[PDB]
Amino acid sequence: AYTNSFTRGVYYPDKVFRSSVLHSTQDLFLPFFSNVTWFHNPVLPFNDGVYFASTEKSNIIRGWIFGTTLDSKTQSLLIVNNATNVVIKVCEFQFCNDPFLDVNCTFEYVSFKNLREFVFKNIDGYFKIYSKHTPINLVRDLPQGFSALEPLVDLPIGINITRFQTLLAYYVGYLQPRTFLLKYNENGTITDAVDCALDPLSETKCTLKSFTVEKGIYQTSNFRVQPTESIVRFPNITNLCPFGEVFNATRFASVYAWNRKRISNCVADYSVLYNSASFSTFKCYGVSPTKLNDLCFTNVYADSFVIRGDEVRQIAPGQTGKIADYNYKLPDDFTGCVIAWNSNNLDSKVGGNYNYRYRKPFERDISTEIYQAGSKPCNGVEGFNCYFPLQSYGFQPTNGVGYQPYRVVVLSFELLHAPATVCGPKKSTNLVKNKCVNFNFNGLT
Amino acid sequence: VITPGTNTSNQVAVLYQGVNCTEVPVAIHADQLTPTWRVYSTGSNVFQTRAGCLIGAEHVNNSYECDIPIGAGICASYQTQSIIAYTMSLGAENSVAYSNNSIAIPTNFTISVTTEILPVSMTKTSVDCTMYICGDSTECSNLLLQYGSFCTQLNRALTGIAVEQDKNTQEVFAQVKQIYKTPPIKDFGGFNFSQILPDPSKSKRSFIEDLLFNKVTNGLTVLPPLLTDEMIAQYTSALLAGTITSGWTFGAGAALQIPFAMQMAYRFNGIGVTQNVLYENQKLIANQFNSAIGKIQDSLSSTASALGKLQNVVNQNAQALNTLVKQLSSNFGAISSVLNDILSRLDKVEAEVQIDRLITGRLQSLQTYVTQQLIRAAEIRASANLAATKMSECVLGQSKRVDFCGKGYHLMSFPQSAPHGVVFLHVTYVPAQEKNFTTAPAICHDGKAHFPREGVFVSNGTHWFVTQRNFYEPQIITTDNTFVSGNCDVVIGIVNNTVYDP
Amino acid sequence: FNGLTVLPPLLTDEMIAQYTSALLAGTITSGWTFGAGAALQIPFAMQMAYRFNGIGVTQNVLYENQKLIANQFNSAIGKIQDSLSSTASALGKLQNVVNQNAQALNTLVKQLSSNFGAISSVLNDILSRLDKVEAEVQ
Amino acid sequence: TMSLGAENSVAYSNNSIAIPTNFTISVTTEILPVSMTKTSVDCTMYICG
Amino acid sequence: SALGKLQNVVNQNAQALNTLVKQLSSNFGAISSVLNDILSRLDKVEAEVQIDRLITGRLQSLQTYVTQQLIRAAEIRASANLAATKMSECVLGQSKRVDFCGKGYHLMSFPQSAPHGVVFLHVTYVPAQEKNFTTAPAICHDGKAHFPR
Amino acid sequence: GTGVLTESNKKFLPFQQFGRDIADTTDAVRDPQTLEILDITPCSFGGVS
Ligand SMILES: *[C@@H]1O[C@H](CO)[C@@H](O[C@@H]2O[C@H](CO)[C@@H](O)[C@H](O)[C@H]2NC(C)=O)[C@H](O)[C@H]1NC(C)=O
Ligand SMILES: *[C@@H]1O[C@H](CO)[C@@H](O[C@@H]2O[C@H](CO)[C@@H](O)[C@H](O)[C@H]2NC(C)=O)[C@H](O)[C@H]1NC(C)=O
Ligand SMILES: *[C@@H]1O[C@H](CO)[C@@H](O[C@@H]2O[C@H](CO)[C@@H](O)[C@H](O)[C@H]2NC(C)=O)[C@H](O)[C@H]1NC(C)=O
Ligand SMILES: *[C@@H]1O[C@H](CO)[C@@H](O[C@@H]2O[C@H](CO)[C@@H](O)[C@H](O)[C@H]2NC(C)=O)[C@H](O)[C@H]1NC(C)=O
Ligand SMILES: *[C@@H]1O[C@H](CO)[C@@H](O[C@@H]2O[C@H](CO)[C@@H](O)[C@H](O)[C@H]2NC(C)=O)[C@H](O)[C@H]1NC(C)=O
Ligand SMILES: *[C@@H]1O[C@H](CO)[C@@H](O[C@@H]2O[C@H](CO)[C@@H](O)[C@H](O)[C@H]2NC(C)=O)[C@H](O)[C@H]1NC(C)=O
Ligand SMILES: *[C@@H]1O[C@H](CO)[C@@H](O)[C@H](O)[C@H]1NC(C)=O
Ligand SMILES: *[C@@H]1O[C@H](CO)[C@@H](O)[C@H](O)[C@H]1NC(C)=O
Ligand SMILES: *[C@@H]1O[C@H](CO)[C@@H](O)[C@H](O)[C@H]1NC(C)=O
Ligand SMILES: *[C@@H]1O[C@H](CO)[C@@H](O)[C@H](O)[C@H]1NC(C)=O
Ligand SMILES: *[C@@H]1O[C@H](CO)[C@@H](O)[C@H](O)[C@H]1NC(C)=O
Ligand SMILES: *[C@@H]1O[C@H](CO)[C@@H](O)[C@H](O)[C@H]1NC(C)=O
Ligand SMILES: *[C@@H]1O[C@H](CO)[C@@H](O)[C@H](O)[C@H]1NC(C)=O
Ligand SMILES: *[C@@H]1O[C@H](CO)[C@@H](O)[C@H](O)[C@H]1NC(C)=O
Ligand SMILES: *[C@@H]1O[C@H](CO)[C@@H](O)[C@H](O)[C@H]1NC(C)=O
Ligand SMILES: *[C@@H]1O[C@H](CO)[C@@H](O)[C@H](O)[C@H]1NC(C)=O
Ligand SMILES: *[C@@H]1O[C@H](CO)[C@@H](O)[C@H](O)[C@H]1NC(C)=O
Ligand SMILES: *[C@@H]1O[C@H](CO)[C@@H](O)[C@H](O)[C@H]1NC(C)=O
Ligand SMILES: *[C@@H]1O[C@H](CO)[C@@H](O)[C@H](O)[C@H]1NC(C)=O
Ligand SMILES: *[C@@H]1O[C@H](CO)[C@@H](O)[C@H](O)[C@H]1NC(C)=O
Repeated sequence: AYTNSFTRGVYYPDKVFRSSVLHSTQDLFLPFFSNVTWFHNPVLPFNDGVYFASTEKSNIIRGWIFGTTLDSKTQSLLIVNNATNVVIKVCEFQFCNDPFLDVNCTFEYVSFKNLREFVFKNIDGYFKIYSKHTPINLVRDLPQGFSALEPLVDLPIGINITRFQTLLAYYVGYLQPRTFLLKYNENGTITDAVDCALDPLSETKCTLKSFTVEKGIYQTSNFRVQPTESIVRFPNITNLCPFGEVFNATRFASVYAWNRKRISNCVADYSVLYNSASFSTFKCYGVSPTKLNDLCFTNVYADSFVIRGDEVRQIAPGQTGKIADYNYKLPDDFTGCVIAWNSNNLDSKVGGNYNYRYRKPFERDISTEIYQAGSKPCNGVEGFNCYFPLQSYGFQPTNGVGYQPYRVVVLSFELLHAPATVCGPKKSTNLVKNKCVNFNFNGLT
Repeated sequence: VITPGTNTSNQVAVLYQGVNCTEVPVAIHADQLTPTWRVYSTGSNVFQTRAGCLIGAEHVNNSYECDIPIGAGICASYQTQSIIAYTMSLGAENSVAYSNNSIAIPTNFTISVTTEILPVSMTKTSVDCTMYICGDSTECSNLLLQYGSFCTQLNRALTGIAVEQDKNTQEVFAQVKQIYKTPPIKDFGGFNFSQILPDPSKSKRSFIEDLLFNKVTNGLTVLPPLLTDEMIAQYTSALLAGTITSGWTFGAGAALQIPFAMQMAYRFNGIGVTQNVLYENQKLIANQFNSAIGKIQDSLSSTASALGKLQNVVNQNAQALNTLVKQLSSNFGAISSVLNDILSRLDKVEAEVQIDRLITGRLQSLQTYVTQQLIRAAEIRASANLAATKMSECVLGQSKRVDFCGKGYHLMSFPQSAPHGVVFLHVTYVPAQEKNFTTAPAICHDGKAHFPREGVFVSNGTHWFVTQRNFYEPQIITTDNTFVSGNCDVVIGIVNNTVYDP
Repeated sequence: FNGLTVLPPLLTDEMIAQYTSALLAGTITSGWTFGAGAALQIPFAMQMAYRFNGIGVTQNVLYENQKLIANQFNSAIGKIQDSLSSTASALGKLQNVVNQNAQALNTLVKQLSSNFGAISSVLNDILSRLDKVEAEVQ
Repeated sequence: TMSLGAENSVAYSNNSIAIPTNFTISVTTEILPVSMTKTSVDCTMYICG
Repeated sequence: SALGKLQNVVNQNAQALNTLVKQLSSNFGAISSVLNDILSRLDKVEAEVQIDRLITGRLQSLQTYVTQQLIRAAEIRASANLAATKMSECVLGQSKRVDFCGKGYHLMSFPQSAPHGVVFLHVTYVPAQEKNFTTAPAICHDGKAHFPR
Repeated sequence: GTGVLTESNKKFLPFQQFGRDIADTTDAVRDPQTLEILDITPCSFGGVS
């Protein structure tokens, strides 16, 4: 059952004096001319905040209860105007739906031809109360016209209200986020208001910041047609990518002569990698790792090697040194992920797995030819100025972690340019035309 | 949103610019996702136009004058009531009664008085850009030093504007070499200037200057004009008193006294009306002029909307300064817009990385304000140069430039001062009550062809006369009103008559 | 279509054509008089005698040469057609106003392609590729 | 406080006129600016050196 | 001091260029205002943040100069249109527009050239040595009113 | 803030505690000990010429 709200339910939004000014604000308010629920008790949803009002003089409407359950399980609001005072408490109360007669406690406080009206909201755990009292004669509907509700209570009580009820002629409506123009008079009091969305004239009043507007034509808004649906158009590839074969291989190559596997014409679920607790690092650069399952690519390259844990700092964009410029260097704009784990449980020997060894962007020299590091022609033999280029990793079973073996896979991603070729697990929709739509073609949103 | 004005009615019509009505009430208006622009499939009626989809208005086929413009020849108005929309009419259509031997000549005239209003000066303004940007916080003031000349070239730009506004005000009003002042007697031949001369009881402005002065309504500083409103009112007094007592003569050497009726006889002789027409009609002319000044008092009392060109200068300065002050509250990406929050909450490297956003935003905001004032001041200077020209030509003289000094033939004009501007009362002669006549280019007598020395030949259908071009005054066709050239052979449309010899 | 919009003028070209007709028809039938007040009709050759006194030529010089003067004028208007039909570059003062506004808009639109130091000129790339805390820097 | 100039009661009446009996030819200089210095800045060289 | 109009047009362009040059030395929040310092002291990945501060400052400095020149050029264009008008109306003719071609009644004017400008000698007639007389608008003879031609 | 504190007649409502200009600058406050209203007036500044 329902009634018209007219222009009721505005309250002073702040403790700020303003003189003779048409101030403007955006906040939770009861929208003008909205439908208000009508009563002659039930438990009601609280939503984002409440307007409540009643015709009264008996004080049969003694107060309210608010919370999630309204009984036993939690600290919960009890409010009672007991004719001696407004009494408030927030206890873990043990009372049913009607504890009144026939007609923990983290906080507590003590203060028809008539109507009283109230607004209740909670923000940041501060529960807040606004009020007004009036005489009336037309009690047969909510009173037409305007007067401002004003604050009473503002308390950090923290309770998550979702339900409430009355305690034993009243009406209930809900606050909504809206923009208003508020007429402060030459005495510091609100005396009128405009609900800016109500009609194009209210948008015009709010555009001009005035209650009167001249004859004319005024721009208030921009119109845009909205998407009616969403579309996914993707490759219809059925094959699934070889990541087990990439990551769980018997032995990775040396860092000086690194391996690379192409991944192509398959669907890739990177959550299989990204969710895995196994990886000591998952450093992604030109793309965020959370997004990988929603993108699409022309190719993916898994470069891979085993290397000593200390040198991971050179496996980054634009770096230099023996691990980078003499083994494997990334470009400055690397679009990809560095994925690695400590592999001491497999790559470590009983004293030194010396088969793993160390010495441009995606450069590689497989040669072990002597550094002719001076004037003497070394002719394949070491000496002064004459050195074998590949130092050997001493991977024993109990090295310090910087000295342990790590297994590395670096994924480099080829962006969409040519057609979709490695792609996320997205499912293609039907195609719609001539309507406005959202669309996604191979990740092109 | 097209509106009758809330004074008159609460109905509105709405135009969706460039959009097609097959989309409009089927979109973010009506039957789709619809934030703010709440639903109606038709608000009363829907009507496509070249300007866009028009909703709520009523299409009409009568072409009225344009009340509210829409675009592409469409206008809207509130009428028997609804908002009607129509293709506008440019004006009533008049087929002029032209034929090769017919002429119309006025038999009577009306003096008219018309008001023209021009801006002359802006609010003189200057800003302490270090106080605006940093509010006396030392850490911010030290960061700002890295930007060099910016908070000094801005002051130099605003100083150029502030000095120019005194120059504009001086160039318009200071045309007069001495403070000429009015005689104690008021025998100006029947004319009554008492509404535009000084009121000595008040500041000593005229009555009409007090209407004008009534009707017009941080780190920042506002500076006074060089000349006070009391000084400007003395120059308008002097310019007016010179014009009344001495005609244009005070505009070229020293003022020469002349009786005002004889000065008006020269003004008439300047527009090709023979001066006897003035002295024979002097009481009627004075009654028309005295009446016309009264209508100006009513016009400026009846609405405040007349001074829109002056009022807009005051509004544009307020609009810009409020915007410049509000721009202090913006974040520009910083963790707070209040500088002491950043300084209290963050370590010095984290604070300076944030504060340089507020400096960057506030500096980009302050350059934007100063650039608007530089452009707006050139627009006001173009008006002040026109006002100096209007005063030089119309007030100190009698300009023959058509429609320059009000509509109709120009006689004289009176300056009156107003806030941030000037108001001219242009006095003009309009010919009013014409008759048709038959006419001919020449008259043939004893074979000699006669032409009129001044004025034109006319006939009432039985007798021929000569008369002046701007006021019907028939006279006998004599050797003294005419001159000879050639004979009847050469001229097209010549007529026979006697030409009398005294 | 890129967030740009263009609006119609208030007066359409056939309304301007009514004003240029009306000013011309007033001038031909009534001299300057339709500026100062009502259009007083006057014979057009006699209006030209009033124009000649205005430049210090005694009006009999018009009437004694009226056929010649009409021929010189009728001939001169004909040459204006040939000048305008020949030489489009005579309208440089109007064409310039078109060409400047077209290049101003095309410069404003081409600037959407500039990176400004972000990962892409296409805003939906950043929003697709980067998670929100990283995207907001770009 | 600045003076606006001398003040002067013109001797008006319904029957009095003043007529000049002599003249001065007078020469008045007027000066107007007409052009700026034609200037160009290569932004590629100004910004990036 | 009479040529203050022309000397100002020389001064304003000098102050604009001196300001535009001095701004090259400002830091704009980079570690040096001299580009070769940053290029020689830093690796490119560090240098690019510093150089982008210098680009940002020097570009906004240059936009400010060009915007002032556009507005100043419109002021001088309006003066050149006025000068071109005075030349046609005062030199090639005899103007009757009060105070346009110099104060007094206008006879003629002579142009003379000047650096960045033009100078007119306006030649004018100014009346002097007035005498008072009694006057009347008209004279009556044989009961008929006579007016002067 | 910084300013000249001054006695004032701006009649705040019982729950109102400070007040603002059109451009939102604070220009009045209640004293929380003696519950009357002060106007806040900015301390003077200007050009030395
Ligand atoms: C192609 O050959 C060149 C040598 O001719 C390789 O150059 C390497 O360049 C990096 C820096 O860019 C140096 O750190 C290395 O020392 C160079 N290698 C040698 C052996 O001197 C280049 O890497 C080769 N291209 C590819 C794709 O690897
Ligand atoms: C010229 O027009 C004026 C009005 O501008 C005429 O004066 C009016 O004449 C009628 C009687 O015909 C009177 O009732 C009015 O009171 C007069 N008005 C004024 C202001 O005096 C005048 O009669 C016309 N002159 C001629 C000769 O027709
Ligand atoms: C000049 O006209 C003014 C009005 O324009 C006359 O003064 C007004 O006269 C009426 C009627 O006597 C009064 O109601 C007003 O109060 C007067 N106003 C003022 C300011 O005095 C004035 O009498 C006329 N003077 C002459 C010489 O005719
Ligand atoms: C044309 O004008 C003439 C001169 O005013 C008119 O002739 C006079 O007419 C009156 C009677 O209306 C006589 O008393 C005069 O004696 C006539 N004067 C002469 C010199 O003849 C003539 O009537 C007018 N014609 C028309 C059609 O109005
Ligand atoms: C003007 O008067 C002359 C006579 O004084 C008219 O000339 C005569 O007109 C008749 C009739 O057309 C001819 O038969 C004669 O041969 C003409 N004589 C001459 C010398 O040309 C003349 O027609 C009159 N013009 C007008 C327009 O009325
Ligand atoms: C005035 O000059 C015009 C030309 O500008 C002369 O008109 C031409 O005269 C010749 C004969 O001399 C004809 O062949 C042409 O056809 C005429 N041109 C036109 C447009 O009609 C005119 O003759 C000169 N008049 C005098 C008095 O010398
Ligand atoms: C809700 O309000 C509208 C008017 O705003 C009214 O037409 C409608 O009947 C109301 N809803 C109910 C359930 O009455
Ligand atoms: C109201 O509440 C107080 C305690 O807060 C209690 O002492 C008092 O008796 C109550 N009064 C009534 C009339 O119920
Ligand atoms: C008060 O809180 C404690 C936990 O802090 C809880 O065990 C207890 O049940 C609460 N009191 C009541 C009356 O429920
Ligand atoms: C409020 O409810 C939310 C879940 O809806 C919960 O996360 C939050 O901790 C609750 N806060 C309090 C203070 O009870
Ligand atoms: C302000 O309130 C007082 C009483 O407190 C009243 O006398 C006065 O008229 C009011 N003024 C306005 C502008 O409301
Ligand atoms: C590697 O093998 C284990 C089982 O031995 C499996 O859980 C894991 O998913 C495999 N790795 C990948 C990348 O799938
Ligand atoms: C609307 O304004 C006009 C003046 O602009 C006024 O005449 C009219 O009385 C006003 N309408 C009403 C209903 O008062
Ligand atoms: C408006 O849209 C319809 C299709 O819905 C089209 O047929 C019509 O031509 C359009 N009208 C205009 C004026 O563009
Ligand atoms: C307008 O005129 C047309 C004919 O020109 C007619 O068909 C139409 O019904 C008229 N519309 C209105 C609203 O009068
Ligand atoms: C002049 O005469 C024509 C008819 O010849 C007539 O239509 C027109 O209305 C008349 N005009 C005046 C001003 O009397
Ligand atoms: C006036 O025009 C008509 C028609 O063109 C012509 O018959 C008549 O002779 C002309 N009269 C004069 C005086 O030009
Ligand atoms: C006119 O003035 C000149 C000097 O300008 C003087 O020499 C001459 O005598 C005067 N003539 C008369 C008639 O006053
Ligand atoms: C003209 O006469 C008046 C008195 O009628 C006198 O005040 C004035 O000084 C005289 N001027 C000259 C130049 O003689
Ligand atoms: C604070 O105490 C003083 C006296 O010590 C008293 O005058 C004042 O009114 C008190 N204010 C409040 C708000 O208690």
